[PDB]
Amino acid sequence: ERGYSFSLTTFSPSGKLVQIEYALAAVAGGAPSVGIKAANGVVLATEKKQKSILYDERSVHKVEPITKHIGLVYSGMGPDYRVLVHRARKLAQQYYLVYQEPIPTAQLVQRVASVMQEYTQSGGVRPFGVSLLICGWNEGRPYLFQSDPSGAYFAWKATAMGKNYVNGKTFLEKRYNEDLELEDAIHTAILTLKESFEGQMTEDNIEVGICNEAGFRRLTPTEVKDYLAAIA
Amino acid sequence: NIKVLMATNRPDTLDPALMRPGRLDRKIEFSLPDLEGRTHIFKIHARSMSVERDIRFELLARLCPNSTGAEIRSVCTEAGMFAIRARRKIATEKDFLEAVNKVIKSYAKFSATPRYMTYN
Amino acid sequence: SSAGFDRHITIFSPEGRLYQVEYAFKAINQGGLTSVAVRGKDCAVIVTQKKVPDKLLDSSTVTHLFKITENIGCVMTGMTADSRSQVQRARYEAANWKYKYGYEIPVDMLCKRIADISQVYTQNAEMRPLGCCMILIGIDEEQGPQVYKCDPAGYYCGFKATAAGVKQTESTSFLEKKVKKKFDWTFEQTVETAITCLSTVLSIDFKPSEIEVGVVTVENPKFRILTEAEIDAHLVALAE
Amino acid sequence: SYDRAITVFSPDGHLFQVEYAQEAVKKGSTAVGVRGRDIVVLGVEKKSVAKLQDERTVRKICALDDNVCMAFAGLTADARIVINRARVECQSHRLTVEDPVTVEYITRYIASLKQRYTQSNGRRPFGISALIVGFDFDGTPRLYQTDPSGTYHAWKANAIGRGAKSVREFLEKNYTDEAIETDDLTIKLVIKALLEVVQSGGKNIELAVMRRDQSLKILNPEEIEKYVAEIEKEKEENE
Amino acid sequence: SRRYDSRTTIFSPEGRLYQVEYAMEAIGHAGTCLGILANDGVLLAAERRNIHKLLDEVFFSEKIYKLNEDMACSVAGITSDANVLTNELRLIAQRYLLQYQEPIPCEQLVTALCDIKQAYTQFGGKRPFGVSLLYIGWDKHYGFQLYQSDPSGNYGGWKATCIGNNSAAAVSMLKQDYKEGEMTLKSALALAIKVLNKTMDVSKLSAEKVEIATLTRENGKTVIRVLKQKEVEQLIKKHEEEEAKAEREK
Amino acid sequence: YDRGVNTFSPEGRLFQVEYAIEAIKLGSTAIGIQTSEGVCLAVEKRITSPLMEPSSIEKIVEIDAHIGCAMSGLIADAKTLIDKARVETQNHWFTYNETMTVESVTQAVSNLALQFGEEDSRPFGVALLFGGVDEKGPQLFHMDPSGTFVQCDARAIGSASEGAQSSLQEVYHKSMTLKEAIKSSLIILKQVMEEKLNATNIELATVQPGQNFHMFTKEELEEVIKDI
Amino acid sequence: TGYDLSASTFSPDGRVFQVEYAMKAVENSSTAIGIRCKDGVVFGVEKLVLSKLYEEGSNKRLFNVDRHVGMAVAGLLADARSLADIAREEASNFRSNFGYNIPLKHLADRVAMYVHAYTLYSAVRPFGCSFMLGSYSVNDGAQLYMIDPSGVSYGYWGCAIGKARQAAKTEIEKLQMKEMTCRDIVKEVAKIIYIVHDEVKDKAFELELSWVGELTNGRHEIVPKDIREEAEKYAKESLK
Amino acid sequence: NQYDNDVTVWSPQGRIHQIEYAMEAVKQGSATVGLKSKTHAVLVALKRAQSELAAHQKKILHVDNHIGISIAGLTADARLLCNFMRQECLDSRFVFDRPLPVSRLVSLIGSKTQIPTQRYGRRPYGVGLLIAGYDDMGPHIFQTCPSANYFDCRAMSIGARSQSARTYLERHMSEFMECNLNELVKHGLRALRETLPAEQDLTTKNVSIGIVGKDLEFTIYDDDDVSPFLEGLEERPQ
Amino acid sequence: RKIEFPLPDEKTKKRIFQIHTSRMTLADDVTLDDLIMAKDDLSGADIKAICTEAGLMALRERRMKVTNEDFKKSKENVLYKKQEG
Repeated sequence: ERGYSFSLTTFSPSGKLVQIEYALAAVAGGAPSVGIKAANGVVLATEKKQKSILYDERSVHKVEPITKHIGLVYSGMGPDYRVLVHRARKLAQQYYLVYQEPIPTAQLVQRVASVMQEYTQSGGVRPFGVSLLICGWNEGRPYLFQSDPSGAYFAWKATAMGKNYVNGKTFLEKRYNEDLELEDAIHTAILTLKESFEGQMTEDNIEVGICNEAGFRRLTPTEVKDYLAAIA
Repeated sequence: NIKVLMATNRPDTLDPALMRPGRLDRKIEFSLPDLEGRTHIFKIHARSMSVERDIRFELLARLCPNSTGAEIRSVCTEAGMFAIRARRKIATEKDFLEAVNKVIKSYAKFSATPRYMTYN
Repeated sequence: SSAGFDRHITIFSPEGRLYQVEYAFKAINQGGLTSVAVRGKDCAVIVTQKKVPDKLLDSSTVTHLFKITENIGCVMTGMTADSRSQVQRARYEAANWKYKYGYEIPVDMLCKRIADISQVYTQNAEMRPLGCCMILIGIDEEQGPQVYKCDPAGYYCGFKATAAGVKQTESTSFLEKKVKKKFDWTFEQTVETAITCLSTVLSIDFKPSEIEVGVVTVENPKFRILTEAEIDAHLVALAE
Repeated sequence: SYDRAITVFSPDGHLFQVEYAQEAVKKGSTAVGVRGRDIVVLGVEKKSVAKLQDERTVRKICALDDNVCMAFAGLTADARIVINRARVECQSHRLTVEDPVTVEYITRYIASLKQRYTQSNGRRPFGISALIVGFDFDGTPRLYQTDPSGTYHAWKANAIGRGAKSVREFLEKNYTDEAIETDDLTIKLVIKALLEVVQSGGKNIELAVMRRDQSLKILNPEEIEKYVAEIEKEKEENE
Repeated sequence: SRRYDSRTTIFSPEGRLYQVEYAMEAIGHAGTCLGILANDGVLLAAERRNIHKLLDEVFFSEKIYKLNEDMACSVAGITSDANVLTNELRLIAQRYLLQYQEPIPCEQLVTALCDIKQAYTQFGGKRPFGVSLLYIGWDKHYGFQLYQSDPSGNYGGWKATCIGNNSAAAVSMLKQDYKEGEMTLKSALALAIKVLNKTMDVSKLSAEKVEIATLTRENGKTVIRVLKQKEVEQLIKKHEEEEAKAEREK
Repeated sequence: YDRGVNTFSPEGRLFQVEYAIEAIKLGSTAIGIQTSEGVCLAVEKRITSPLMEPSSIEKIVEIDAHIGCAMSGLIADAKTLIDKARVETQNHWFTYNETMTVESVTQAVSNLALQFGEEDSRPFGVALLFGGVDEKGPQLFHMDPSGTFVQCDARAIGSASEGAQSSLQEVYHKSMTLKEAIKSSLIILKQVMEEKLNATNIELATVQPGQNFHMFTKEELEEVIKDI
Repeated sequence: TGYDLSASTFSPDGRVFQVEYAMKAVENSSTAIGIRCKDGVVFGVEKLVLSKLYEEGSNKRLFNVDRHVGMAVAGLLADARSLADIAREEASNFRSNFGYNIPLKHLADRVAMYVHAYTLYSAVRPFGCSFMLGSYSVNDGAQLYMIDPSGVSYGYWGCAIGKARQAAKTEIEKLQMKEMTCRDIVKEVAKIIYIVHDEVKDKAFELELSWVGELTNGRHEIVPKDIREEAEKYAKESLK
Repeated sequence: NQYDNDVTVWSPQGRIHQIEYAMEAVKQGSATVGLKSKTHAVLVALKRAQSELAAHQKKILHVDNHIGISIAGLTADARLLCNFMRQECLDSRFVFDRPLPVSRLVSLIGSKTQIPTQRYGRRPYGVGLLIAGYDDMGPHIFQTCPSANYFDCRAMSIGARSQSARTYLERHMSEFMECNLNELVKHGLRALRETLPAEQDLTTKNVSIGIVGKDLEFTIYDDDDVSPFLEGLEERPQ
Repeated sequence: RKIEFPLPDEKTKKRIFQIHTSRMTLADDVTLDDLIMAKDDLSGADIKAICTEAGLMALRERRMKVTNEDFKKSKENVLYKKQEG
């Protein structure tokens, strides 16, 4: 537009990236979420409270598929979320055009991490305020990855981001464990999302997606209401 | 009934300097170095010492830009510096002008004394 | 809180919140407008008003009811220039949907498009974030009428009955008191709530030359702005 | 892209980044060099070596052609690009006019490049001084130094880096025309001049020569100790 | 428009580049890497930053990046910036293999990287790279090599090296434990596990927290051997045996 | 307040051009004199130390055969204008088969005396003295960083400018000859220099219709100084 | 401090100060009014002559964009000529492309989106010009649009732009748009252009009048101010 | 004074300061006076040389076969709008094979100098044009400004203390219409002799006079064809 | 007059040093030159105060004589004083 193109993200006198720290604080101001890998597939749980009774929960979805076997949720701000959602949507399809093969999630988080780290340095932008959880079932062992505004990427067994992630972190330190089943991950995931919720949790509050090894399937409020019935 | 006479450095402070057109008059200026008056600042040393018959003013006067009066009064004086030190009975213009081109440069290496910058 | 230039451009504060967008959320409030959208069973009603401070200004130009396509209407709040500059991008992207994909655009996707462009206005640091607030209605296959709202923060957003602008902090509190009950929604029930929800706010109970009502209804799904006569028919039809 | 004037005139007439960025020249390694009538000799000092680690990668005397030697001060990082660009320039001169590269031409290349590298938009000026010594075609030896201003300037001998006033003041007591009537007097003249330079323990003194038709010869620490031997024995003869 | 500019390129009025110093201060955090004087082998050391019991350990390399048949590198500092530099650097090595049908020597691989980091320091108004990474490998001419990177772009070849700020004590320990040509890889690995014992503050050197990647020249395999914990643990018990033996002098 | 490099003053004028004028004052001096027979010219090399070789320093480069030059201030800025001004003279000769007049050279330089900016960095810090003989006779010219180009009959520049002009109108008239002017310059030079005048400090440059070329060799200057 | 300088920064109370400074930059310029009748649009600009300054007919703030559309600019003048060239070029694009003459609505949109388009970046400044647009076509009728420096374009029966703005639009509600012929409306403008801007501020002045409508048969031109000279014949008789 | 920075920033009073500072650069130039009759146009400038030995810097420069302009202020930008002036003359001279009228030339100067007064990092042009020529409808005397607001006058003057030239011209504007050239020119440079202090000439070596006519192509006279015009003037009063 | 203070050179450090150790009796192996010959960029205060460290241990043993075996080794402390401090 002008060619100003100077990076407003600079180093501190201590040596700390300041905008990445503040962006991680903006991650900490976001909605809580937790995701657990257990021995056949990966269950992602998010926590969506509409600010009024006027609202519609049928419109906006948080668990958003990327392929027919790859899901992706966040903990941060939605308007910065959907951009790299769409960037991952276009980005997987060049892999499906070149190699003619379902893209591995390991390759996704490499490339999306390259986009985000490459975006922290470019001409005059703030970084994204989004911390992603990316799941999927490739080659027989289901994966769960987490990215962040620093462009880094981790490989967690069962983590949690958003509000009270040290509370859900210590809760997922002991209560999460060696190996479960697909339904057994849902129980402890709804419990650890029931760590920091309000006085009621319905089919409109939570929204839970899974990855089978045979393929992705986002769940419906019928079973989302049936499992949390059965408080966790 | 005393009128007034006021000397300063910089144009600020502005308020009496913008009040002086509301009262005062006669804004004039130093003087300051000139191509000529340095010969009188070099003739403030005229009756001093005893000027060697071959010592010339214009020779040194043309060599010293932006001299004010301060250093170039000591410029003629630093002859007597090395004179007493080197035992020189009286001084020749070549004696100090060796230390002058020194003392101007040696003292203009670090400090140009930018009087133009002080009020600007 | 503040650190550096965070009070000036769209960069982060030390607490985790940009200030330019939360200035844009009260960039709407200079307009002076209440606008309420209500989704009925088979219909949806936009209600607005206008201010005519001169007798020399027109009634035919100041209508905020802008038509996007022949199945999509919209109404604008916030400041005027950002609102109209949003409209040609809405019309233009609707027309490119018609050229590229061949079928009529759902009202859902256009708010994702406008929300993403408003994100690109927010994301990049040297461009103003367009302090207008976008409100859509429309008809979809087997999904009834729909209402959506696009704030200048970049999220597509749409509910059962929503209103943003100046006075709407209490208007949403009235619509919570009016929606959650055992009442259904007929046509004149939705129109008769669309006036009275706003008349509870302003407490004026005024002439039918002030509110502009655009409506859509699945008998004839084309967006339609009511004539003043039938507006008067509703407005005295509510007076028992 | 990147449109911003970094280097502008100060109100007292100076450029800053040119006449300030010579401090990076002032805080680097020292390097001296004289020219003999037959064999030149240049050398870097104050190497500050780790003395248990590798040494060929910290070699900061290099060549562009075999006709031309390098020596520089300041931070070496910015000097690397100047060297490689100088090499790419001096090869296409061989592709043109079939004589080898005259040293004055390549010094006008580094000087002109470094000038337009100060002049342009959005570019930090280079913080190196450098020497370019080479016995040209028709057997005549000469030398030049650079400047971050970009003013090539032919000396008879060198002092750049830390304490350039010290060694540059010292070589006025060198320039008797006896030195150098012999090439061993030129080399031991350089090392004896680097006696007034930093520690001079026979470790941080890296010298290199060029015998007017030969490729440049990096001397091992073999005759540097012998030149310290005849220099210290000469100082034993000095009283 | 220009009063929002942060001026990342300009010299600062005391003598030094103001931004490259604060670049090096970030390398001073969060990193620990070193390599050893070794014939018929060369080793790298790595310190686990995230040693929590909740990671997957399915990457099969946490701080070692294999960028050719013959070479590798060790990320220090801001990790994903090195995840730009290894894509760039791997593409440089592979295009040199395209242009010549011959494996890339390590020196011009190093300069081919450092001209880019240097290219961001010289001009741009741009945040510099904040990674100072190491290099190992084989070549046709010089056998085995080690190299060092800087955000300024100045590189040096070592025989034992320093990443990062906690490794200056490792440099004092390496000069105090110096030799010339002894590998005998159990001596080099005993010295390396010794240095990571006494430099790193956590006692007894837990087997998860460290990582060793070796490179043995085999014709024509040139094996980049990344060793598992089962051959880490008996090395740790070997060094603890050597500490229990060597403490008997007093 | 590092402002906006192309911004006017409250007086007003270009800030950075006005700052550029002060950069001429610390440069070395020079003397030009227009003669009816030709143009003589003088400068001082300003030897910094006996380390340096004195004859490699250029203050006069000769643009065409018939158009001399004299540079000042920062020399490395001047070299670019020299090398491109030569290209403009040659382009004149290869479109036109005639000598480019001494006037149009300085239009062809001063039209880009002001090209600084961000789009479309700093102005030049040189004050040139152009001489030469076209068909209009021996012309003596002078350009500044501002591009304000004017004819000057007998122009001084640099640090010595005030005393050299001021002393120079006293000793100049309309019918000056050449060898009168040549020894009329070195009097001013030996008044204004700080080192002793000898064979290594200064260099003269003359260009005439009938005394050409006619450049600047040594041992002429030995005869020139010893006539004092 | 710091919130008024750039154009792309919101102020904490929620408005843009460079736009607000652009609004009152036109406030210092002289009064120029306009009004439409039932079959035409009448302009009038009062112009300033102190002693000598210019020949009669210099820098006329009445322009002529298309065959049937004209300007009446007030504010800073140079940017008004830039908008005259751009609106000229836009009428050239519509005329070349779609084959028929430009309606005033599209012209108001395509100009007003540029005037808005220079209020979103710190590359440029917001414009400091405001102008009238009068036109007449038999399938269209007489429209009169008003563009401010902020980018808002809407429709008057009558407007006024200048220093004496409110006092020069106070009296227009006395006149009747619906019945009057524009041949009356010429002197019905010149009476209050002579009345407003009393002569204690500036000693002398001079009047321009431009008149498009049905009588001129679509072509916009200046009336011959000498011909019928109806202005001062009424205006000297309008002081009592 | 933080809003005195750039051309982008509006004032809180509504006056963009860079334009005002460029007007100050207009006033610092020397005086020049352009005035027309019904049948001719005459513009007269006053040169102001640096020192005694340097020749006086010229003002009036030839542009076309009928268009001539004076100048005050900067010089390099005068060469810039000079070269643009030539190029837009011989463009339409190349295409339409007719000369350009003046009144559509100056809109290219306004639309030329407009864009460097709006976008960031672009200064205005310190410029002092007094354009004069023929179209078919006679002479014209225009003036410009760095704000790009061009005025069709019958007589103006710009430069240092040029207001005294105006207050000369207003009491003779009723008599500056019918008269032919020989008294029109001296009626011109009487305003120049009021732009000076009253104790020095009014010499021959400085004043330059340019005329454009019907049977008279645009011509610049320089001290020596000027010497027949300066003869026979009245003495300056006591 | 503003006096320029030059930093000590090699023989100036030699000229300065012995003035201190003149009173403090050195041992047989103690030599002024070699130590300050290898050391660079010292200060007159340090080269005066480098003798005080031997004025500790030798005075801790209550000895009138300096020992270079300490004065070398103890100099590391003043060397550590300039190096690390």
